[PDB]
Amino acid sequence: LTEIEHLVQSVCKSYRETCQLRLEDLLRQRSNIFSREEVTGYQRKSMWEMWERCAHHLTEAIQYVVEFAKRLSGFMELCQNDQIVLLKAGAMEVVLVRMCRAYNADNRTVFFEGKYGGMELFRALGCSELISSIFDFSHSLSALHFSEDEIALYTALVLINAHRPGLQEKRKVEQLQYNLELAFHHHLSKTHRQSILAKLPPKGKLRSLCSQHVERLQIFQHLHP
Ligand SMILES: Cc1c(C(F)(F)F)nc(-c2ccc(Cl)o2)n1-c1c(Cl)ccc(N2CC(C(=O)O)C2)c1Cl
Ligand SMILES: Cc1c(C(F)(F)F)nc(-c2ccc(Cl)o2)n1-c1c(Cl)ccc(N2CC(C(=O)O)C2)c1Cl
Repeated sequence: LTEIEHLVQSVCKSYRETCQLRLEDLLRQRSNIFSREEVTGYQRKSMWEMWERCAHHLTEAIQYVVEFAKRLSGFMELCQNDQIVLLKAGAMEVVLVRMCRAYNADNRTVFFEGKYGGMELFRALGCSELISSIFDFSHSLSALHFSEDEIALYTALVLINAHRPGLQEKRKVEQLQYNLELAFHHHLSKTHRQSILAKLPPKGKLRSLCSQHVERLQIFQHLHP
């Protein structure tokens, strides 16, 4: 009951130490929305510049996930090859999940470069379908009203996934996965939140979305290296 409770707190500590922005701030900033003139300003940027901006922000967000993983008890006990495979396959998925905190379902806006703005902010990039999908995903995750501890445990499980192709110690990643699943379950029971298990996105949906994402990202990169 303490080995589990300590694991839960280890994941929560690691998450807290590695998220960029406080939930309190993001909710506070909800009134601070981009003006029409400011939105137009973003829409008038070249695709090259918007891509440079976004790629930079995503590189940063991914770096925090690497840090999150380094502080996850058990992650660093895996062999380096497996660490890398998990990070390569899961970090962007974690970033996508983390972002639901910065998404406002009331007006379908996201916190971006200091203010809240809608889908249309990213028009210069010319991939409305992908962006719209990212917004839809965020919207449905935001309906769950994830707690900070729930985000920590859920994103830990996004990352520690034994089904990633390329693992050399699959059984050891399984052990960490199952311990985290039990920790998640234990924690939801104590908070009377077991209902959210019935409400989580189908695991493939997150893979699917981030595959579409990486597909477009590889197009961006071979356009502007
Ligand atoms: C693995 C890794 C490491 C670490 F910890 F291992 F040094 N640091 C980063 C990192 C920091 C900032 C960014 Cl951006 O990435 N990554 C990392 C990650 Cl988390 C995700 C994807 C990729 N990609 C997609 C490409 C591929 O699929 O080959 C390479 C990489 Cl390199
Ligand atoms: C514009 C874009 C692209 C694309 F299509 F250009 F690749 N991908 C994403 C993305 C989000 C999560 C993942 Cl995973 O990918 N965005 C995007 C979106 Cl839709 C919304 C907000 C933000 N940001 C950076 C800030 C933050 O770090 O919270 C707010 C970004 Cl970068």
